[PDB]
Amino acid sequence: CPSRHNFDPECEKAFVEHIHLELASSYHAWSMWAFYARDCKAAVGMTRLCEWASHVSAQRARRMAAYVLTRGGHVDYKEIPAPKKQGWDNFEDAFSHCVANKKRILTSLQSLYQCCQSKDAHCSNFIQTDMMDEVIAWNKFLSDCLSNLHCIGSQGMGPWVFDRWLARIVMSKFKHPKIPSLSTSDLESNIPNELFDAEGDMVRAIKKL
Amino acid sequence: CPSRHNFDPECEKAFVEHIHLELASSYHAWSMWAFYARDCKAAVGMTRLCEWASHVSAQRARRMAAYVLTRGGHVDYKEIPAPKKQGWDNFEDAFSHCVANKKRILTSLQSLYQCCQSKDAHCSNFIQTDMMDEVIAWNKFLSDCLSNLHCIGSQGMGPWVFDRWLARIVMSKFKHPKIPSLSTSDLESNIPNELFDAEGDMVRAIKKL
Amino acid sequence: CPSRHNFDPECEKAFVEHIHLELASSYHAWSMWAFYARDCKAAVGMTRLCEWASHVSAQRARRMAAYVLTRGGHVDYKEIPAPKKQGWDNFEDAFSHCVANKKRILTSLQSLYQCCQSKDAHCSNFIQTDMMDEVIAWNKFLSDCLSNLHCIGSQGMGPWVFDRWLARIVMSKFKHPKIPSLSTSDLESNIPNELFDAEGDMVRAIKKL
Amino acid sequence: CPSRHNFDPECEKAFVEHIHLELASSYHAWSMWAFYARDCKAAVGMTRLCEWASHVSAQRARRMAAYVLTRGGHVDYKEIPAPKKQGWDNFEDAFSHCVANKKRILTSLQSLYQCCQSKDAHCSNFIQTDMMDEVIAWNKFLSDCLSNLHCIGSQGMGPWVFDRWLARIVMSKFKHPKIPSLSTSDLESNIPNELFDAEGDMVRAIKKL
Amino acid sequence: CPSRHNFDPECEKAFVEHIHLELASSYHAWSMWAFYARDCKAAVGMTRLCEWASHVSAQRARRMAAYVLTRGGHVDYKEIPAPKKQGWDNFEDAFSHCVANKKRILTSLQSLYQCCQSKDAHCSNFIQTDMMDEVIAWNKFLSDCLSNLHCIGSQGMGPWVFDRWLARIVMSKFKHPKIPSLSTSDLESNIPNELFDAEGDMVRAIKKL
Amino acid sequence: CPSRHNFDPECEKAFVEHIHLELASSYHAWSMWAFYARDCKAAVGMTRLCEWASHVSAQRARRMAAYVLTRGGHVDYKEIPAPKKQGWDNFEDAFSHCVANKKRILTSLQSLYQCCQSKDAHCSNFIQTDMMDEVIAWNKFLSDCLSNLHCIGSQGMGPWVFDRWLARIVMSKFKHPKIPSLSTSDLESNIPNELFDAEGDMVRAIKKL
Repeated sequence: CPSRHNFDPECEKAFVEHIHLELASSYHAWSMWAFYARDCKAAVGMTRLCEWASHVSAQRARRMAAYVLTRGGHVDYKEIPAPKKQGWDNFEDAFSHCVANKKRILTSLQSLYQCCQSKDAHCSNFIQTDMMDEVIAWNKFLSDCLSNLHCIGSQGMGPWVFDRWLARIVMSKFKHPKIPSLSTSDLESNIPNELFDAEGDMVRAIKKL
Repeated sequence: CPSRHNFDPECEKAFVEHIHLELASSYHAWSMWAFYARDCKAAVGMTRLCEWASHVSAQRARRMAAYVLTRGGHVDYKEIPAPKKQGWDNFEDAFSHCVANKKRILTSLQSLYQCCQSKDAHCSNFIQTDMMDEVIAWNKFLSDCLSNLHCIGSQGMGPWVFDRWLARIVMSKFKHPKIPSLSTSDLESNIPNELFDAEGDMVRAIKKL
Repeated sequence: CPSRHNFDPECEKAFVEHIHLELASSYHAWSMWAFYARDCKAAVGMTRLCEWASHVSAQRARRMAAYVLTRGGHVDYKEIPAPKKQGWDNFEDAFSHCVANKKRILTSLQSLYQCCQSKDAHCSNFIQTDMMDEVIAWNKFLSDCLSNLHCIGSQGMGPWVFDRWLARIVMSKFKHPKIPSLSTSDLESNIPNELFDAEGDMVRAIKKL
Repeated sequence: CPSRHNFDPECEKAFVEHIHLELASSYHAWSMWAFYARDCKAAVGMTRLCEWASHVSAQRARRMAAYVLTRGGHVDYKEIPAPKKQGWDNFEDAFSHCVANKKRILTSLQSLYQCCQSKDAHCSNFIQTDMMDEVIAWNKFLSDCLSNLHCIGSQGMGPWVFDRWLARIVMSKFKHPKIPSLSTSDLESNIPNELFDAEGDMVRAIKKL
Repeated sequence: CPSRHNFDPECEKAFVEHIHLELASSYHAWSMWAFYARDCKAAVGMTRLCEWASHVSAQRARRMAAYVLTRGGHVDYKEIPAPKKQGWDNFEDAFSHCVANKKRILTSLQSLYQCCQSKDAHCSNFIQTDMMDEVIAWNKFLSDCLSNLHCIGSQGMGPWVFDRWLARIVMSKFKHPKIPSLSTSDLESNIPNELFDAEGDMVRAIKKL
Repeated sequence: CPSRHNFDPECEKAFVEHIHLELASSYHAWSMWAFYARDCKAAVGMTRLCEWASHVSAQRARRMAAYVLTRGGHVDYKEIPAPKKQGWDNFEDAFSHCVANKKRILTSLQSLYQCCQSKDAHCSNFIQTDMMDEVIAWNKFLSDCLSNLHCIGSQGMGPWVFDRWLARIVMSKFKHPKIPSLSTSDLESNIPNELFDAEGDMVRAIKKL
């Protein structure tokens, strides 16, 4: 690419660093999702919450990369580290871990805003609108859940009831759809391949209406 | 977890290795997507294709992890390496790279099937049905695209027309929906937070019908 | 205003006093609402109940002022004192506080009825129909809730389950709509201001039908 | 509450002060509403406008309190002073009073923004988006009304015609709905109380559909 | 352009001159629109009328340029002068100014018709049908408004009532729609840019029906 | 106007200067539109794009003037200069010209934001939200088009295919509606004029429904 100008290089470097931070957070949500789906754990609410969190983090990383590309910069990708701890004694530890991660993300975003505030107004507005609001809302939600868990306790069937309630409230908002793909079903109908005749299909449809 | 039995440990280790391979492929698709979206490249068809491929690979990794968890095993996650090359001279190089990756994936899957064939019939059936068909179909599609590109050439406006056609045929099958999240809009309406009243909303809806 | 006759001045003074009492009750509900919405409390049911109570008290004060104005009197407003206690150890204390406030309101209303009974029949009918019924019903509801809470206990997850149930039953009856306002969105469309062309809009609508 | 951290204490104090300012403005609108509804005044347009203004101010105070609670702070409520003047010679004086109040509110908000600008980006964005826009729009509308009134005059039937027009344009935007409550109607049907069987009702409804 | 023949050069020059006259009239309507929208004027009817007039004049200039291009000529653009007076004592002066401008436009059009009448029949028909009718109708409307204003007077609330009526009658005929544009909302969905995938969208739509 | 206070005079002057800049850009788009519509050029896509750009620039100028009027200032209009060059060798030159103009606009807006940042928070928010986003998006789109054109070439039928595609994608978003006007058709039906009976028509319509 013979064009990487306009955008300030230091801001570009900091943006790429934050992109990698978001990718690491998305990866770490996967480990929690896998941990709580074991046949000896079977906690449906935590599973749904962790899946939703991982998808949200991936979308945030994609959005920041798209913003960097819109201003005319380049994005360089590097190594993604493995999560350190892959087990939790109870729900309180997991919620505390998530709260600490949110605080770290907010600190990084504030540093970015401070860096880009003097020159680029649009960049600072993007930082303070499209990236911070989600973090603030998620932090409030997680803090409320943590307070409720601390009040309820950690023995008996209290955690089970809490998990059922959490699954109910999470499923009312998020539901991941399936990703379509290709297969060898009906081989005799798609001889070269399935996609190559798409245009033709469109013509057929117009003749039906 | 005091339960990790039944599933053969060697098969579990090989399955985890293949999961990491799929995750690496998904990560590498992101670099191509970012490369072809630069303001000095602006190739819409390649962008759509790479986005679709990354989502497909992520779904495949999730499916294999779910199968391991269903049989009673554990999944341990480790480091994801960075892609080596992040630039391509023309479309032919990118398509060749993808074809080679597909061949590597197929070889790994065949080794897995050979390992698990003697004892576990269900595992071998899962390998040969739910994992190989997608790879075979994608390999055929990519080979057809590569042959067409080689016939067309690499100079003039041929690649531009090919890219427009590719975008048209890809968009007829895949369209990634947005992931819902939380925000601070309408603060006075969701005082503790937005999710905590979900159950109440349901009751209201029943009274309306 | 050169007209303040007909209505008995002593009745007018007592009515104004009761209006200020209702306003004070409405203000005190706000403190409870703010207390139970803290991130370290997060009790959704109590929040909904307190919000509903504050709105009900405000409506009652408005109704009494409207009745005074209908009979030809004047309303003079004075200072609203701050609530004394702004913290509660458990739900039982809050419910007891509300019950005591209801008893005080009922005593004041009975005194008003006694004052106005001899001369004005319409005023006494208004007092005994439009002001007392709400208080009686609310007192019964709060007493039932208090008895249930005392039976349940104050330790473990009993209060959490009670709070969830309370939110469910309150939300089935009350939902505060948003108050519309003015903004600077679409500045080029409402040049003087948004309201000044309302009449014109009406004409347009008639031409569409 | 063992948690009041994160939020800067000086910003919290200033926010609470502004909350009390908004509450005072909401209270003062009530006096104007009561003044213009007397049987010797009977100005419908001014009544509607003052009612709308009081509701808007109350909503603004609620929104600021909710924002403070979301960031993890506490809200402490204090005394609300009585309005000073409770009579106006003509509409021009009332409109001038409202304009001056709007200017005072804007100055306070600007001071808040200056205080919180250096450290918290999200707080400053909230101040400049969710609080200032309404004030600017309302100030423009009130200034336009004041200019029209000054041009029209103050004698004859000019003010009366203006009052009809104002009522017409205000009523096209705002309409306060009734607040539901409890009563003793149909006593034999709701024996413990009306709310306690809400869940049961829902089941019945599902069986009807 | 190696083709500028057929069309008579003198007619082309006169047409370009009239195009610039229409553009100047459109520009001058903007100043009146801005003058009557000040917070110390706030005349909604005059604002609507001036906005409509400016749009009409711009459309007329576009139509004349299109006619010149259809016959095979060229259009050369030059400087647009500023309006001389930017204030008016009352509505009568503004209406008189508009009437005088209409008379000037009609004189110019008559000169054009005289110039092109001998040779080109189609050009003269275009002048007498597509350009004069609007001017005649607008002149009649403005003269009627001026007579009504002169009869009404210039003191009291007469002009204000007239302004409401004018706004009502203008708004029943004209309403300028918003012009769509591009933005950075939903950045993650339109990665290269929003327009480049339009064709693909069409295919998707056909598959839905 | 005896009222021009509140708004800072230096900010007002800078705003008026930027308004004139936007008007000049809108005027210059007209010359390109006229150039590409000649019978010896006949490029439909460029014609549509230039028409859309001119309308967008006019709307932006109107929006900035409306914002100045809302804050209580005055707008003074001056002379609009003629465009310098009115011919282009190929599409690349036109796209480069547009990109340079966008860069100039962005620099001016950044200077405005710097000027108004210290005192007025609402003004700076308006600058960074309602004026910069459009420029950023349009710059990205034009850069993508320029890169595609440079890759395609400048000889043969490549530009023709590109122009057809550009027309297709532009027309999917923008379509300028006709501006209604007055005429002398059906003279016997609208005797004084067409508008004067509008109110009566409304009554008739109500009687039909």
